[PDB]
Amino acid sequence: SMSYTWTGALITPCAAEESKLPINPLSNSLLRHHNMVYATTSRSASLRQKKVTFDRLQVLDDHYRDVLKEMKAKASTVKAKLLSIEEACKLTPPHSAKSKFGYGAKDVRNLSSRAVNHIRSVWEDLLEDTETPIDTTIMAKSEVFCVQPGRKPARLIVFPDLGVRVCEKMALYDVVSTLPQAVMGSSYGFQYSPKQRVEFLVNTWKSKKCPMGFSYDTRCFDSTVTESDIRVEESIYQCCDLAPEARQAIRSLTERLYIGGPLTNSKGQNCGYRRCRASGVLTTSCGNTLTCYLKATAACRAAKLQDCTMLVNGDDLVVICESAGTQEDAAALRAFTEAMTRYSAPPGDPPQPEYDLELITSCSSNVSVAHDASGKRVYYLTRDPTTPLARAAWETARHTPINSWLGNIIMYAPTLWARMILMTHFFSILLAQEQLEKALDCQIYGACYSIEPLDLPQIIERLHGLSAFTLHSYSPGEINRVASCLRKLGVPPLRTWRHRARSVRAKLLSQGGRAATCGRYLFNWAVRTKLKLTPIPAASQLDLSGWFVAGYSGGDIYHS
Ligand SMILES: NC(=O)c1cccc(Oc2ccc3c(c2)c(=O)ncn3Cc2c(F)cc(F)cc2F)c1C(F)(F)F
Ligand SMILES: [Mg+2]
Repeated sequence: SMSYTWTGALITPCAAEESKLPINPLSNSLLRHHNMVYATTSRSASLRQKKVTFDRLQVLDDHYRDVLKEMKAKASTVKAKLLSIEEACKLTPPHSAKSKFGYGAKDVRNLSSRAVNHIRSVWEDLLEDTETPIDTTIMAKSEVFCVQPGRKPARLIVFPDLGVRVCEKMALYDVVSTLPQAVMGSSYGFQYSPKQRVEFLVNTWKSKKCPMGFSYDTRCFDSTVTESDIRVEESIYQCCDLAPEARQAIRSLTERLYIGGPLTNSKGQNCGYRRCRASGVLTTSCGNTLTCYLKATAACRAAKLQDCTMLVNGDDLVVICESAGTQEDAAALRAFTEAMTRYSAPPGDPPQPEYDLELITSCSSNVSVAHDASGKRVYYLTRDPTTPLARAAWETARHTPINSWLGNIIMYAPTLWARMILMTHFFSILLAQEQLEKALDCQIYGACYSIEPLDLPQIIERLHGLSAFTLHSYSPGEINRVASCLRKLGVPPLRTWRHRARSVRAKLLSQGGRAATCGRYLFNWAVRTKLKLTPIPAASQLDLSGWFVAGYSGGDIYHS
């Protein structure tokens, strides 16, 4: 069927949309070519709609069914708990979109009588009505990027009302938080911190006689998800031990929301119908991961690829297997794509066989290689720094809800660019404004987390280890990329940052306390007479468990 059907009503913005990087003194410090940075707006919605709208072709086979059963079998071991209204309410981000029924996230988190009362009726309605399509809002997503030799048309997010969202959590939070791992095991990507992901990719790579890997980019995965895919996804959830009300809720949510439903713009106009995966629901991440995993695993058997290890993060897929030879691999890969195309997962860019782990891009990142104080090779996760930097500038010139830069510093603490540029730039600003103590919100695998800048040293050592503060001698490949990026964006070169870091480090050291700790560990690369960095006491006191359990992008989740 058609992924989408449009009435003609436009995807409207519910507020003024900013698309250009303002000429700000502070942003200008980080990057000079401000005209290269842009934010997508609803003005590009039609370009997207045309890209995501098409008929889906899907032919299933024996391999798909075999793998599906294997998956359900693991699923049968899961026992999911039905969250309470209070629990699910406590998971709602403070900035979440208000309900059109007289309340907002604030009232939800405060267990406001009005909110709760409405959440109850919505739930009661899910238990009674198994058919009525639940309404959803469609908005153009506002994201920041750098221009390219044109521009990316805004992505379209689709999400139901606040009430329904709390209800999703009640019935499915525990499930989407535990089922993926139980089913895919080591292959489930959101369970790993950046360090563990590299570990897994490196060990997996070395477990092959002669490794061959490739990333598989599905063309607009969300609109390639069929009603069949979503029901198959429910059949997997249905294998869990569920409370009676949770089973019905899931059965209803599937038919009324997850498989499709009416689309409404910000003005209340009927935009069209959706027959594919909505981006703004709680099951989006789990569902896509399961679907991507299922199709890929069946495609591997069908394609004759040997000993295929999957690492799946939602629609993002990486595959590592036993090479069978250059020509045999090219053939096998093409066969893999045909199987995937039949499973309704056509490729965007044709996949290419890789024989060098550092050449595979998954989750926009890749495994590189540097050295620690001792001088031994240390693997770590990195990526092209264009977008992170572009967004850093943006978030520097404008008050933005989520600070992707803070999230990038954490996820990419050991990289050349995050340490040399992100930490320097931001700490410098925070110190100049005396905000080193204000906690900031950021995201990790979709979930919102409140973090204090001064705590970064602990978090980094904990997530990455001490080597993140001593890495050096990066690969020529990683260096070239950072170099080109800076050249392209008009970002000051190494020397400029070192001088700035040397200044910040000193200023932080003079403040003592946690700030001094920031200056000693974060900026140890700036000095000649380096300090002897030892494990930070409070690092062992840290509990970053809930940080890397599952993916929640689009799920509207907040881990307090
Ligand atoms: N084009 C440039 O501006 C430019 C010019 C010369 C070199 C260069 O790469 C660099 C810069 C510093 C480097 C290395 C490579 C390295 O391999 N090994 C060590 N240091 C010191 C260093 C470090 F260990 C970590 C850190 F967090 C900042 C640092 F300073 C660059 C760049 F953009 F970083 F890629
Ligand atoms: Mg974990």
